[PDB]
Amino acid sequence: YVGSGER
Amino acid sequence: SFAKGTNVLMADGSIECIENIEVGNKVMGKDGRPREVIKLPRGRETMYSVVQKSPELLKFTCNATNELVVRTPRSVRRLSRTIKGVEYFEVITFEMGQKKAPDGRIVELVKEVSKSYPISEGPERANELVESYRKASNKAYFEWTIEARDLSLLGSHVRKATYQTYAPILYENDHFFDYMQKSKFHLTIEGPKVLAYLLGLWIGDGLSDRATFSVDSRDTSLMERVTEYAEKLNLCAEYKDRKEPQVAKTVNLYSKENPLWDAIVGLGFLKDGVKNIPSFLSTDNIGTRETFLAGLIDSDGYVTDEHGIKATIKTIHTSVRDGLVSLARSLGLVVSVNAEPISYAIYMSGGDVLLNVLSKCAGSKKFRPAPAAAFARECRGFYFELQELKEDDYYGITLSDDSDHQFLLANQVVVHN
Repeated sequence: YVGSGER
Repeated sequence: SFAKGTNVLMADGSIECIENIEVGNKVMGKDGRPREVIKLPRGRETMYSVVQKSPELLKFTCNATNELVVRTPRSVRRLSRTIKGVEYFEVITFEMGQKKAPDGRIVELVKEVSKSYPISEGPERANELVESYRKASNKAYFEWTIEARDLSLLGSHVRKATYQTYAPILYENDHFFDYMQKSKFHLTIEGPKVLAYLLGLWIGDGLSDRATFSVDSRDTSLMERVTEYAEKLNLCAEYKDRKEPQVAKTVNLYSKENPLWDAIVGLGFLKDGVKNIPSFLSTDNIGTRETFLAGLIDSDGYVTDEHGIKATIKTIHTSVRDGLVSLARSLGLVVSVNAEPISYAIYMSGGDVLLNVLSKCAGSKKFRPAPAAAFARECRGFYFELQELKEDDYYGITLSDDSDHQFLLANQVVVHN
């Protein structure tokens, strides 16, 4: 869903 | 995304938390300018603790899906091996290639490649390969990103050769150019310089209760520097000399209270009892950073040039060590600390970055001519340890879409949004 930013 | 309490670096110089950062906020871009916060990625998962592999280590805990920003050296060698009866001209390189993980996905990462041809075919190609590799990129490394869990997918060689990077703090405040504009109205454009050097000079062999500091007599350049600078502010540097047998000549600096000790306290180079390195200095105006540094080395540091230039400083007060270890990095120097016989040691290095800082020193064996040309403060690498950790909450700080997507942690480390 994200990771400190989301694609 | 990063764990609760991950100290960060704001574009103004301040250190907020990853959690406390609010939207519309600016974080410190690895280039000086700010980065705009818009989202606040929350959730949970396995968390990985990144920790500099080697106690002033650079460390940071993140989400297993975090793209660690890293670098990996290019590399190419054309050897000549024989595959049971047939001798090949093997060409080994580090290149961008893929490998699927156990999740499903095809990860894009770096790999060690090998391409062997029988001799007789003439190394005419083995060569053309080596030459194409050699003129393809304008840098001698690969700047790229891999998610925290995907590090284990790296094959040995490439993994040990891969490192993360912290960035210098190109950003400049001035809390220093100011603290002075409140006592004079006729103090040299050398104001900051001179006061930083004396301040530095005070941290090395100084004394706490008077702007008096046990300086060396043997150094007849330091002496001049000290004096000539003591007056630069407005003070004669009376002392002992040609009366008082020993090498550590106590020196007293008067106002011929005294603005020197006014600085040591206002700006706090003596935080409660023991000496101390103020953290505001890390993001302050560079030259003052280098100049203050110069003083401290000139004071009780020493410079050795064996396998490159490098300066060591000593302190006991960790309140200083930790202070220096960051004022150091703030500039671009590479740093490490070693504890001796209660006593601490800060080894600094970096080529031009270190020169810029040592061409301002004045002590016989510590000076060094300034750089020979212009020099950039490149990011510095650091190999590391990654340890899989349980589960927990996390908080990302997603940046814009027209920005680099990188911002600086509090410890200067460059993480990806």
